[PDB]
Amino acid sequence: GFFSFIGEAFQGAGDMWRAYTDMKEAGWKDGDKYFHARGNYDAAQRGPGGVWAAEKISDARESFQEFFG
Amino acid sequence: GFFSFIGEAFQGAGDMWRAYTDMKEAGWKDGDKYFHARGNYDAAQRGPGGVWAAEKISDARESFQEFFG
Amino acid sequence: GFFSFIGEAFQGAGDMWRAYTDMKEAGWKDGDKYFHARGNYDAAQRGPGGVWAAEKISDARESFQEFFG
Amino acid sequence: GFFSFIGEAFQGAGDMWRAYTDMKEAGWKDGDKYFHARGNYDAAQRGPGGVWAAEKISDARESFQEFFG
Amino acid sequence: GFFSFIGEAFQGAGDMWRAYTDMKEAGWKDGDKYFHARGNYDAAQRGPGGVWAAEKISDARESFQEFFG
Amino acid sequence: GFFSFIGEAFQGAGDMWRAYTDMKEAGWKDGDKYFHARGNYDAAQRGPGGVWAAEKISDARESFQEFFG
Amino acid sequence: GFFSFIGEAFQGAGDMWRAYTDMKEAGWKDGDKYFHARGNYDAAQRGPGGVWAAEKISDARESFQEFFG
Amino acid sequence: GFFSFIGEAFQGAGDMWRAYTDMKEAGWKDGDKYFHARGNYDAAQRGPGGVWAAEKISDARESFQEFFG
Amino acid sequence: GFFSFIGEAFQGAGDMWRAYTDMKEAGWKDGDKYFHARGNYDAAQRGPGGVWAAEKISDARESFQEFFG
Amino acid sequence: GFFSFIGEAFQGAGDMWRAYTDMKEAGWKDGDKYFHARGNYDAAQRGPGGVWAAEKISDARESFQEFFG
Amino acid sequence: GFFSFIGEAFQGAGDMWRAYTDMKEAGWKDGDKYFHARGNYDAAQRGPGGVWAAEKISDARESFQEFFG
Amino acid sequence: GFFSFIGEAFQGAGDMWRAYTDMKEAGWKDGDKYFHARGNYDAAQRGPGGVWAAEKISDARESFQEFFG
Amino acid sequence: GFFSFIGEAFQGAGDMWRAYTDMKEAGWKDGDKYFHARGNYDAAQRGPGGVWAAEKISDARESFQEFFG
Amino acid sequence: GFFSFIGEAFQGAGDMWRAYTDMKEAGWKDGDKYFHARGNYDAAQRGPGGVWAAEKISDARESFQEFFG
Amino acid sequence: GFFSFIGEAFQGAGDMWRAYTDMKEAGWKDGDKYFHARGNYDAAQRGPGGVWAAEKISDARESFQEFFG
Amino acid sequence: GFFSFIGEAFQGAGDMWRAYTDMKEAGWKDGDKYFHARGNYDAAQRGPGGVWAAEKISDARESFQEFFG
Amino acid sequence: GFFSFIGEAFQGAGDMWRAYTDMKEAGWKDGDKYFHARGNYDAAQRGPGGVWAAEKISDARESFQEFFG
Amino acid sequence: GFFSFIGEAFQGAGDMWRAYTDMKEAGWKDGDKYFHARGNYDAAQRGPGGVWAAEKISDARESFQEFFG
Repeated sequence: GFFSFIGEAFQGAGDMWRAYTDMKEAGWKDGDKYFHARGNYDAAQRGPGGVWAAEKISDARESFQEFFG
Repeated sequence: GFFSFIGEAFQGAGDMWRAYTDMKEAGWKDGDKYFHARGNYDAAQRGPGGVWAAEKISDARESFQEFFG
Repeated sequence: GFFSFIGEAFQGAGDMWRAYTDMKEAGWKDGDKYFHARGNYDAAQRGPGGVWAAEKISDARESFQEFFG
Repeated sequence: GFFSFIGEAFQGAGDMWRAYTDMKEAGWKDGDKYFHARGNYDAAQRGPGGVWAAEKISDARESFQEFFG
Repeated sequence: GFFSFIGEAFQGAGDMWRAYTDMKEAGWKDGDKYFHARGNYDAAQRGPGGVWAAEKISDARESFQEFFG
Repeated sequence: GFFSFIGEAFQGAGDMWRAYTDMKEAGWKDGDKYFHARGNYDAAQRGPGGVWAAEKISDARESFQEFFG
Repeated sequence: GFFSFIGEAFQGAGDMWRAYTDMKEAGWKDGDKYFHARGNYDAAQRGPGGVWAAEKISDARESFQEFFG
Repeated sequence: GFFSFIGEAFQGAGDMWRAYTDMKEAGWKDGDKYFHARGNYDAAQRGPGGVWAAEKISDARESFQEFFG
Repeated sequence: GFFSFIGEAFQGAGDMWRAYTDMKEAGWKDGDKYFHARGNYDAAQRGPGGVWAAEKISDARESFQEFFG
Repeated sequence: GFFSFIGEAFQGAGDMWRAYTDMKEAGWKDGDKYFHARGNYDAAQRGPGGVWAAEKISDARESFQEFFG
Repeated sequence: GFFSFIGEAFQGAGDMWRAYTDMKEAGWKDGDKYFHARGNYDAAQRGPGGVWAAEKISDARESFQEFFG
Repeated sequence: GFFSFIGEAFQGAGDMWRAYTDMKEAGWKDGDKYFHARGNYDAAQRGPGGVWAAEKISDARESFQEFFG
Repeated sequence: GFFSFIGEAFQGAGDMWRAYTDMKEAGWKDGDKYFHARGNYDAAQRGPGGVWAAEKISDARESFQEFFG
Repeated sequence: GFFSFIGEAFQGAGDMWRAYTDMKEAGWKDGDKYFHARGNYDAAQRGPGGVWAAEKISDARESFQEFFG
Repeated sequence: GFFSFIGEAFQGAGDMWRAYTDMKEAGWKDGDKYFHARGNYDAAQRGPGGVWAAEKISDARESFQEFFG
Repeated sequence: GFFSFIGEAFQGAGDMWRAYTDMKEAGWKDGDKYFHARGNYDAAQRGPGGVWAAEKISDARESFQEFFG
Repeated sequence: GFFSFIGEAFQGAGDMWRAYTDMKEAGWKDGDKYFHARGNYDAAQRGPGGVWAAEKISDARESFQEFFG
Repeated sequence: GFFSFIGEAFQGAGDMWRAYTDMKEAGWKDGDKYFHARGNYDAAQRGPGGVWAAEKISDARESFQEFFG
């Protein structure tokens, strides 16, 4: 099994990027969540990029190349 | 089993990047979560990049290359 | 089993990067979490980069190279 | 089993980078957590880099190279 | 078993980098945690670098090289 | 078993880098934790570097090299 | 740039399987060659086979098999 | 740049399997060659086989097999 | 740049399997070669086999097998 | 840059398996070569085998096997 | 840069397996060579085998095996 | 740069297995060579075997095995 | 190859009358050349003469004569 | 190879009359060359003469004569 | 190889009349060369003469004569 | 190899009349060369003469004569 | 190898008439060379003469004569 | 090897007429050389003469004669 959580350039309150497995006879309660923003500038940004998501990669040659300037 | 949590350039309150496994007869309670922002500048940023996520990578040659300037 | 938590350039209150395994007859309570920001500049930043996440990497040649200037 | 927690360039209150395993008949309580920021500059930053996360790396040749200028 | 906690360039209050294993009939209480910042400059920073996290590395040749200028 | 805690360039209050193992019939209480900063400059910094974390390294040749200038 | 010479189940006299390269200001003579056979039985024989000649073979998968039953 | 010479199950007299290179201001003579066979039985024989000649073979997987039953 | 000479199950007189290189101002002669066979039984024989000739072989996996039953 | 000479199950007279290099102002002669066989039984024989000739072999895995039953 | 000479199960007279290098202002002669066989039984024999010739072999894993049953 | 000479199960007269190097202003002669066999039984024999010739072998793991049952 | 370089009454910096033959895998560089001449009288002078270039001159009778005066 | 370098009444810096033969894997560099001439009289002078270049001159009778005066 | 370097009445700095043969894996450098001439009379002078370059001169009768005066 | 270096009435700094043969794995350097000439009379002078370059001169009769006066 | 270095009426600094043969794994350096000439009369002078360069001179009759006066 | 170094009427600093043969694993250095000449008359002078360079001179009759006066 493969579990991968990735996060970048974000504003959150709570409860994020959670993994629960192999459980029995459990129980849980979560809390209220409030987000309040006033007068904020130049926030929550990421620059250019690429995203690749896969299970198997086999015999990659001269690939997955990225160039900027 | 593979569990990978990654975080960069973020503003949070709580409860993030959590892994629970192999549990029995458990119980839990979480708390309220508040996020308040006023008058903030140049926040929560990441620059250019790339993301690769996979289980198996086999025989990679001259690849996964990144260039900036 | 492989568990990897990574964090960089962040502002948080609590409860982050948690791993719970192999448990029985347990119980727990968490606390409220507040985040308050006013008048803050040039915060929560990371520069250019790359992210690679995987389980197995086999026979990598002239790869996973990064260049800046 | 492999457990790896890494943190860099962050501002936190508490409860971070926690590992609990092989437990029975346990119980615990956590405390409230407050984060307050006013008038702060040039905070919570990391420069360019790369991140690699994996379980097995086999026969790596002329790879995982990083250059800056 | 392998447990590795690493921290650099951070401002915290408490409860960080904790490992609990092989426990029975235990119980514990944690305390409230407050973080307060006003008028602070050039704080919580790390320079360029790289991060590698893995379980096994086998036959690495001319790799994991980093250059700066 | 391998337990490794590393810390550099940080400002903390308490309760950090803790390892508890092989316990029975134990109990403990922790104290409140406060962090207060006003008017501080050029604090909590680390320069360029690299991080490698692993369990086994086998037959490394001309690798794990770092150069600065 | 290679020279391959393979011979099986032949009846010869001489002057066979020559590779001459990088000759300058040379000179020579080869004599005479007599072959005489009288009354021979069941000679110069080979069984079944598969013959392959090439310069470059890439990424072959589940191929070049021979079965005899 | 190599020279391979392979011979099996041959009846010869001489002057076979020569590799001459980098010769200058040379000179020579080879005599005469007589082959005479009378009344021979069951000579010069080889069984089944597979023959492969090449310069470069890359990333071969589950190939070049021979089965005899 | 190598020279390989392999011979099995041959009846010869002489002047075989020569590798001459880097010759200058040389000179020579080779005599005569007589082969005579009368009444021979069951000579010059080899069994089944697989023959491979090459210069470079890379990353071979589960290949070049021979089975005899 | 090497020279390999291998011989098995041969009936010869002489003048075989020569490697001459780096010769200057040389000179020579080789005599005559007589081969005579009468009434020989069951000579010059080899059993099954697999023959491989190469210069470079890299990262071979589970290969070059011979089975006889 | 080496010279390998291997011989098994041969009937010869002489003048075999020579390696001459770095010769200057040389000179020589080799006599005559007679081979005579009459009435010989069951000579010049070798059993099954696998033959390998190479210059460089790298990172071989679970290979070059011989089984006889 | 070495010279290896190996011989087993041969019937010879003489003039075998010579390694001459670094010769200057030399000169010589070799006589004649007679081989005579009449009525010999069951001579010049070797059993099964595996033959390997090389210059460099690196990082061999679980290989070059011989089994006889 | 015949090479006849002949020079009379000439002035140069360098790189004159060069003969390169039978070269391999060789590289070379020739620096820059300056020729400065000022205030010089009666330079680079050859008297009268005849010039002959040929390969084969057979049965020349009373020919190729130069009568001065 | 025949090389005849001949020079009379010449002025140079260097790099003249060079003959390179039978070279391999060789590299070389030739520095820069300066030739400065000022205020010089009666330089680089050769009297009268005839020039002959050939290879074969057979049965020359009363030829190739130079009568001065 | 025949090399005839001949020089008469010449002025130089260096690097003249060089013959290189039969070289391998060799590298070399030649420094820079300066030739400065000022205020000099009657330099680099050769009287009259004839020049002969050849290889074979057969049955020369009363030829190749130089009669001065 | 025949080498005839001949020099008459010449002025130099160095590096003249050099013959290199049969070299391996050798490297060398030649420093820089200066030739400064000022105020000099009657230098580098050779009287009259004839020049002969050849290899074979057969049955020369009353030839190759120089009659001065 | 025959080497004839001959020099008459010459002026130099050094590095003249050198013969290197049959060298291996050798390295060398030659320092810089200065040749300064001022105010000198009647230098580097050779009278009349003839020059002969050859290899084989057979049956010379009344030839190769120099009659002065 | 035959070496004939001959010198007449010459002026030098050093490094003249050197013959190196059959050397291995040797390294050497030659210092710098200065040649300064001022105010000198009648130097480096040789009278008339003939020059002969050869290898084989057979049946010379009344030849190679120099008649002065």
